[PDB]
Amino acid sequence: SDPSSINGGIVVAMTGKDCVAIACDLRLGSQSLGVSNKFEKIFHYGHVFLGITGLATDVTTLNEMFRYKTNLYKLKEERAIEPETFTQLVSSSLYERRFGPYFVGPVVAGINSKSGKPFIAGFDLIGCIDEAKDFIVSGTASDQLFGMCESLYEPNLEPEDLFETISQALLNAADRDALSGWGAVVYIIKKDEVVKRYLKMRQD
Amino acid sequence: TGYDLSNSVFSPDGRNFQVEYAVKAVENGTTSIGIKCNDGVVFAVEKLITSKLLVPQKNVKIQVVDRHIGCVYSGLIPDGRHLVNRGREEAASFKKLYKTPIPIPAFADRLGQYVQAHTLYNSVRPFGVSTIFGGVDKNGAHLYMLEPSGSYWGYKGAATGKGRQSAKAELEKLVDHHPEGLSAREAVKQAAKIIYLAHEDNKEKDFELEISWCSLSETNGLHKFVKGDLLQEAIDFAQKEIN
Amino acid sequence: TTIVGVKFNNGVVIAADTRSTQGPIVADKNCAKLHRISPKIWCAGAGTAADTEAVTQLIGSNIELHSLYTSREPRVVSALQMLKQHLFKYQGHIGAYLIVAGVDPTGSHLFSIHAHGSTDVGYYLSLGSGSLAAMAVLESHWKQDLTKEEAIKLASDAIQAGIWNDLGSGSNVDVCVMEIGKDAEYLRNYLTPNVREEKQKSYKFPRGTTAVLKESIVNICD
Amino acid sequence: MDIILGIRVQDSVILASSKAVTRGISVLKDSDDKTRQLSPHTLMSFAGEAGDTVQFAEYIQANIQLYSIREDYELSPQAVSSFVRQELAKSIRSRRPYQVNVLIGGYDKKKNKPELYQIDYLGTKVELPYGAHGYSGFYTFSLLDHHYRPDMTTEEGLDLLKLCVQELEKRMPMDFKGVIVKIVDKDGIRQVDDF
Amino acid sequence: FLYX
Amino acid sequence: MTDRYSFSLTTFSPSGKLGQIDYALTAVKQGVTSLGIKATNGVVIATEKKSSSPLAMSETLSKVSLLTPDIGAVYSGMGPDYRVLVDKSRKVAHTSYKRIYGEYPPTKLLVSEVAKIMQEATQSGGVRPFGVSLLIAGHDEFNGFSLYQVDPSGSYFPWKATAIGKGSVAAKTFLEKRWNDELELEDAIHIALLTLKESVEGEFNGDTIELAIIGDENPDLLGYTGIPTDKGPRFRKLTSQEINDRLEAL
Amino acid sequence: GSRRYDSRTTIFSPEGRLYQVEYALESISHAGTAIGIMASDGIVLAAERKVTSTLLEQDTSTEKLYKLNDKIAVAVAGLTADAEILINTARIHAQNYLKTYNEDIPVEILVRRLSDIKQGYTQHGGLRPFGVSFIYAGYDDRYGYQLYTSNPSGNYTGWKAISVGANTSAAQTLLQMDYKDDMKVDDAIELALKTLSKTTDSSALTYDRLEFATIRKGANDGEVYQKIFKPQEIKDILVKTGIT
Amino acid sequence: NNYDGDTVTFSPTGRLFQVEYALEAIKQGSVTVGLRSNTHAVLVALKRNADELSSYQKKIIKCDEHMGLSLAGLAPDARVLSNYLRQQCNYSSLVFNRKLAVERAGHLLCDKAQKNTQSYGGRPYGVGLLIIGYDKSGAHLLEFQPSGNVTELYGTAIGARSQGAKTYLERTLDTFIKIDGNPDELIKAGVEAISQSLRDESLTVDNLSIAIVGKDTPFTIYDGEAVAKYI
Amino acid sequence: GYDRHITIFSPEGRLYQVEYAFKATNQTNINSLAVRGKDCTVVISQKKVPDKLLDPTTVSYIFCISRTIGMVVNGPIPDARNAALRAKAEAAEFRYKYGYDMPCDVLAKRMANLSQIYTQRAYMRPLGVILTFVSVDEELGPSIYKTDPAGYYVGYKATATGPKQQEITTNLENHFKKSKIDHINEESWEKVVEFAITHMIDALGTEFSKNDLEVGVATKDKFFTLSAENIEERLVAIAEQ
Amino acid sequence: TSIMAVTFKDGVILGADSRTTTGAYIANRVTDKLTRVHDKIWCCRSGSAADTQAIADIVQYHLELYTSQYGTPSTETAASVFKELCYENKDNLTAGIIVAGYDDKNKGEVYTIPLGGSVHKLPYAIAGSGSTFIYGYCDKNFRENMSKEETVDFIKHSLSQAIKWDGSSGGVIRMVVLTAAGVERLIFYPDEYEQL
Ligand SMILES: [Cl-]
Ligand SMILES: [Mg+2]
Ligand SMILES: [Mg+2]
Repeated sequence: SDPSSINGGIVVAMTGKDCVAIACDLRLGSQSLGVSNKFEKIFHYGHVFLGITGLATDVTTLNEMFRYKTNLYKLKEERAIEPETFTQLVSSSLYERRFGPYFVGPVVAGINSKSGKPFIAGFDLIGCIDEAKDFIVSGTASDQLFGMCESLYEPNLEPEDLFETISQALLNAADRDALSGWGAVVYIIKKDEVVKRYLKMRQD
Repeated sequence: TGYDLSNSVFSPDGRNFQVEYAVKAVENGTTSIGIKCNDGVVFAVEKLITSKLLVPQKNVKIQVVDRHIGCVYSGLIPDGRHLVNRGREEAASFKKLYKTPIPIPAFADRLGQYVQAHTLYNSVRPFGVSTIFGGVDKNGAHLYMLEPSGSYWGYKGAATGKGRQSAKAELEKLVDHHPEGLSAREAVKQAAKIIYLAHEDNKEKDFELEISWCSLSETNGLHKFVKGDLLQEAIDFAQKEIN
Repeated sequence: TTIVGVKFNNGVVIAADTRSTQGPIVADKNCAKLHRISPKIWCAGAGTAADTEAVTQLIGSNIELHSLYTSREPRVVSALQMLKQHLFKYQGHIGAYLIVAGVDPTGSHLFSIHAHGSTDVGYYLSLGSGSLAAMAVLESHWKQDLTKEEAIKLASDAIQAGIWNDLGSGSNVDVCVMEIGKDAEYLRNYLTPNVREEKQKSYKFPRGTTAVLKESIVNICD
Repeated sequence: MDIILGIRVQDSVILASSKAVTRGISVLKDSDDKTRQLSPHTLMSFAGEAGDTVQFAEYIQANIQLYSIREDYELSPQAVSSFVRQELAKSIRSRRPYQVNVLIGGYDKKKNKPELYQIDYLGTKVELPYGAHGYSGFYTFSLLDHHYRPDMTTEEGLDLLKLCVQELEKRMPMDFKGVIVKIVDKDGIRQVDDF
Repeated sequence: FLYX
Repeated sequence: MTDRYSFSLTTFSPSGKLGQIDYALTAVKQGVTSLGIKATNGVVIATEKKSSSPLAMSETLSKVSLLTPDIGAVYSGMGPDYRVLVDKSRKVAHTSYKRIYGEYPPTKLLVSEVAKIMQEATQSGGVRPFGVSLLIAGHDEFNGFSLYQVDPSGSYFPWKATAIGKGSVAAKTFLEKRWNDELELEDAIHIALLTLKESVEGEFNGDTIELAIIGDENPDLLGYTGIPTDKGPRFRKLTSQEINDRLEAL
Repeated sequence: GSRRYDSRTTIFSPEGRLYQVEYALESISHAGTAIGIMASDGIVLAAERKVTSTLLEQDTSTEKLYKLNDKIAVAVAGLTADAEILINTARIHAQNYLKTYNEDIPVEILVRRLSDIKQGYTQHGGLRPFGVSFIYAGYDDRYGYQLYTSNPSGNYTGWKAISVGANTSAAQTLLQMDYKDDMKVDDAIELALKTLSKTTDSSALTYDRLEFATIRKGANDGEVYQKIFKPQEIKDILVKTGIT
Repeated sequence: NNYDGDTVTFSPTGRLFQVEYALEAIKQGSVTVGLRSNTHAVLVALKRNADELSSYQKKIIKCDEHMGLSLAGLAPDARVLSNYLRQQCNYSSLVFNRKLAVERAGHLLCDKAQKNTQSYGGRPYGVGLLIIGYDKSGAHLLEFQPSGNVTELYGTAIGARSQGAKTYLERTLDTFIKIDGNPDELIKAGVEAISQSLRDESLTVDNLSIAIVGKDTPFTIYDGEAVAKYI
Repeated sequence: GYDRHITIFSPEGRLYQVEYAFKATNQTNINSLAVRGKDCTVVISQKKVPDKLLDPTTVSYIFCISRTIGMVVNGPIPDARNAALRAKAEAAEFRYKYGYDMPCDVLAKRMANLSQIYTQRAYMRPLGVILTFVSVDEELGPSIYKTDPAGYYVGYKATATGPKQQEITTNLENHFKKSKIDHINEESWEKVVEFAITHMIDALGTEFSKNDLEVGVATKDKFFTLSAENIEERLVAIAEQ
Repeated sequence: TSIMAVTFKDGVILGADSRTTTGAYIANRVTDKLTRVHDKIWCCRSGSAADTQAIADIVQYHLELYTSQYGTPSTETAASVFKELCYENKDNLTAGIIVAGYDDKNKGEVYTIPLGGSVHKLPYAIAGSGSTFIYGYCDKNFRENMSKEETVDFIKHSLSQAIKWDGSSGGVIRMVVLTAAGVERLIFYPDEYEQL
């Protein structure tokens, strides 16, 4: 009965040269029992990408909540929300439920359309912002991901190289965690094109 | 026009006609007076004996607040009772928090702010009473008179009701003739006389005299009613002066 | 965490470490724990990271509105009073331990706020897990009538004591100097004595190393 | 309550639901239908806490029936599942949450596709080819992983379901008194009377 | 959550 | 007791007029002339400081108010109504935007929030409309410089340049002749002072004229250094001295 | 008490009319004309700006045409401020529906709820009604392209082509004359402008006094695109039809 | 005229017309007489019927074992005020194990009636009450008017032609006050008093309503054949 | 014409209830005057006690709001005391919340904002009072800030209020034309009080005894009113010059 | 914590240590546990620092607002306000406060308010953890109508012992003198009081 480790799952985001990458596993389980191998944890609102680990009912609820909020934002602002602004909206929204929180580990990723700067950010469950140049990690294999990212990562990787680094970081971390894996998805995000790749990984 | 139909409405003069109309209800009422003395205050009131069927001494109009304040009023008697009920709540909450019994100036503003509040809205009627009240606190004796508008001042002597001009004229003479001060026992006898003299403006029905007093020496700073020998002594003094 | 405040003759200086941790793991290697309440009122936070940011942001907002309403530059005692009344209301459930410092028309000020709503006054203060390491240095070296350059040295030395000796503290030293009659200067990453040594090897993978099942273009446009 | 299974095949969704209602050391009933029809082409099976199960099922049924009258239109299985999930998502942070786990088997008339949704009492929704709730999954999922094919007919789906019920009757500790089976397709909802 |  | 006025004091007349809005606009007409001119690289908002008494210190009374670091407001009509609107406008910029997005609202959205407050006084129970028209000048990263008028009704229009109050008819005709789409901020300030002289009768100097700009970022006015992204407020109130300098080359 | 000053906004005339609804409609009849024309392959929204000034910023302006979601837009006639209150409510109602059902709100449901809000102000609360008429132009996968109008009464009806605001009598006669069912969007665009051009109280119809929008399936394959026309785009479409 | 729209408005001469109109409702009401000695207090009420087929409107209500009133005017308002008195009498018993003083009863009615004369929306009570009771200070009779004015009397009468009974009691004052330890003789004096307020009609068996409270007598009402003794 | 009964606009865009509240200001027939020294702010008001039965010590239109702030009222005493109590409550709360003494100008704005609400909200009438706030602010120095029923407020070099306000105003105007400064160039508050009384005597054209005047004085860290003997001492000084 | 109030001939004297401890660590070694609620009404704070600070702030506001309306409050009035807060919120407060003030009529007065929220008017009071060790000493040594210098010595010697034995008490001895003359702050350093 630890909400953050019932369903299991991982998200990792990395920055490259004029690009960002966000990746997640596909497992949704009920403790030992694997239930779904299609449960994607990465969403997007325009060009801003959000990955959410933790309790799956809250992952779904927050996605629906941020879609709701980014839609009203766009109608009133007459423009798509930027990653830096969305990061603040996520933080505000999570801390609004400070004494009854969503059991989640969200990760914002995207490129500012005006400045062209790669941006990634992670949050705790109460909504504290963790901004990083290099990488953000989240989920049941966060320890493993921290170990993989910290050793594998190097700055200013090209989109095609960054893909290999983030993919090997997720895969090898997921294989040392019981509640993570069962398939993976990697988003490679450039200024005005986004490639989405499904990885082949061991299914145990 | 139509400026007088609603409370809290300014006329082009800058007047609240509904408050001035409430004053007419006070002017219509029986005579009530207050006399500030050396170490306390004395209250007296005219009680019109409408019928022989009225039980003497058993329709008390003067009211006590806390244990040290006396209140008397002319006009709509129920409105007066409502104001005293409020005064008792204000005095209780003051004692509860600050331990000390409420000072008279403090108490005066508690009524003043409340009566003034009934001139701020068209959903309430102004008070149909001028209230003469006071007592003894740590700073000595205080007499006050409060009007429908929420206007109140400290007084040496106060009078309101149908015989106010008669009573005021008689009060002004006491202030002039006793600059050093009037004693508590003297003020009780003068209070009786002034009610009897002010009864000339209400002389169709004969009346019943009622006197109370707070005095640091005589009543030990507490509010008490003047009854028995002291009351009959004051009545006899007043009866002698009219003749 | 290691946050300290030091008072000098013409101002106050606050410094903090740059390490944020979840359990024994380091979440943020270089996180700024110095917050702007107002242009000349700055605050260093320890305890629940989310709580310190949120409470600082909320009061920072209410101080700006108060400044506009009164047509006056905000005072440190206003920020302190608003903070400690808010923290007290929540009976310590908001885990914000702050060192509040700034300059205002009244002069230079240095306070500390605890989650339960208690406040301290001092010429030198230290909060967080590394406070005992920092306070040891402050107690050893602090004196009356410090200069600006001495106060910065003492403050950064007290943070360093935390960085080395406390496991909770590490990485870099952030400093903010609030001097009277001058703009406050925020010295982010004033000291970076924990630079990562060159790795023995590049782990840049040969392209195609990762096995891929599917590719697709994602539509971000309307 | 205990055993509720669901198998989406080519042209239909099949919901199996145990008939036993046990309280203490007494099987009170052996013919209980743990399902409500939400709309002509949408069926919901439910299992969990006593009282909560039926109270929740009927509440959802009423809301979907109200929508159907108001708009003179049947809500898609996707739309109904999303509505049900949100109700459970609200419920879990209530004073007393609904401890009800559901399978929603529906036929989308606009897409001409069967759809099976597995939603737990937390409000965790997933679209699956086959689903189960409680201990049933620990046996049936591995069995279906092996024997299930996506292009199976309704008759093949029922044989695959019989294989699940047989395995559960062999290895499950408790006597769940067999299952009521129902098929959701383009022609609506009908019950298999002999299983 | 995180601490400092 | 209690607010028994839970019904509208603004209703439609048979003709279709909303009396209390029309009468609020009449109150704005009586109000002192204020104007706004939009340049390529900034905005200027100006108004006469009608002194109630020569003993009164007209510096204490601010007709031109900062709402955000990058937004300013001026009015014509009833000053008290304006003052409470500025208080509400400043707070709503925080509560409904900055406390959510961690940045100040763009001009059009803050204007929209002010308009909403003034619209509610037009329909809510037991209240009269606000007796003011606002001119709100502001800058934001994605819209650039903008100027908006807000009427008692809650209606707002964007302007290149306009005037409101006493001599608005004559002031608008004057601005039409002088305004072009290539005006630099200094040229717009020059025209603002020319236009305002026509409506002003008595003294015309930096002490009787209140003028503010939305221009370049002012790092000197920020109050701190160290954060490169924070470059200071674009709103700046011209000093009594700065106005008098430009009145010599008039 | 306060009874003396109560207009009684929600009562019947002896004839059985709602005074405040009738007077709100009289208010809207003086507002700039707004036209909606529904074609087989899209909807046109045209609206005449109220007597424009030469110094009004035209490009960064929104008076008449507002976006409710990606599939629905409205043309406004009446008090702009009143309209914006109802638009923000409509925008939220659309997102509430999406959050609940994971499907974009059907047009009629959004229109009914907004109309039901207006109805409330005529029956209870003792407040003045919203001095606003809407033309709802939207698309859903049930009914396809739909035009609606709502008015202060809270009554709504569906249309093929409709006008609200000023000179609706003259505008509706001209639409009823030249409209037909097999009409294309580009034809509807021309009709909309020709109607405004004749019914306008102005000397000549120009780009700076017009707001224009189309809801086509003119995007790439089975998806709807909203186009709120830019000043230069209105200038081009006005020359293309030969009005200027 | 222009100043009788509601109770919150004073007239130019300082009158409350809504309170005066409420007072008028009492004058229209059927006569009821109150009188007491030192040992007993008596209510005598002339009950009124709609017609010969109708019952006679019950005028007398019991508040406690030692207190009760008679009414003249709006009977529903009398029910509200009597119910309030029952609660205040009952509160005194449960909390303080103390019978409520008849004087306090009057003060509580006065303050309840007053609040209705100073607030918008409300209306004055449209009924007069004669409260009798026996407490720790002997027998009592009160006259309540909906203006808020409560008066302690030896005897009185309210309703239509009440002036007849009130004049009689004013003459008889010295006689009936000293009817001590004799219930039947005090009632006779009350029945003779109400007879002075009769025109064309006389006191019958289902017409007359008598109540009594005293030293060793709980508040008890007499109707029907029980009052035949006194005709 | 019910647009004259409550605070809603007349056809010509006026609030008649605000205008009539202004006329209520002069109902007391009392003239007040405020001037600033270097170190102090002095406020003086006429004291008329017509009734001989009145206790003259209790007759006051000057109030001690906080330790630092003083307030004089032109208008009826009930509304005056209403305004005084609120101002005291506001000044106390400000100190508790924000940890420093409420400035004179900030209290004036707060009371003016309250006054504004009564002109916009129907159920509340405006108070028939003009509030003149005086202090020695720790930032701005000697301060005079005045509030009216309209909800208007502004700072003053000096000010006058009452029936014969215009005569006092022009008298003060002519002095500041001559002196060429924003204040009374005087060291002691005693002489600033003497100036205030002297210029009121010249403007009104009446002589004052000790019981005809009421004086308030604001210095740094306290505001205080002068007793009859304090004023009498002051009147003697003027006479002997 | 070690605090005490002593009533002497010319008024009252408040005395306290300066040590605030979290567990066995000293958070502040220069705390000012003597706080002003009015010009000549002061209190001594023991228990939860957060709770005692919050209470003290509320009373100062109450007595400031009291002064605006009714002039200077009595020391009894101040103690009554303290009691009202402490008694009504006894479930959520850990605060032992000694209220000490100087009237001109009543002279020096000391009221002690323990955890319960009860009020006890005494010739002198002691409270806080350190007090336990000096009940014997203070009882044997206290006399009524002492001089200023005697009362300062009595407090200095008393708190000196309290500090010597109590781990939770230490630092400097602060004192505040309340007389008709005015308000005088005194401080005494370890190097003096330790070797008494
Ligand atoms: Cl305010
Ligand atoms: Mg496995
Ligand atoms: Mg599940």
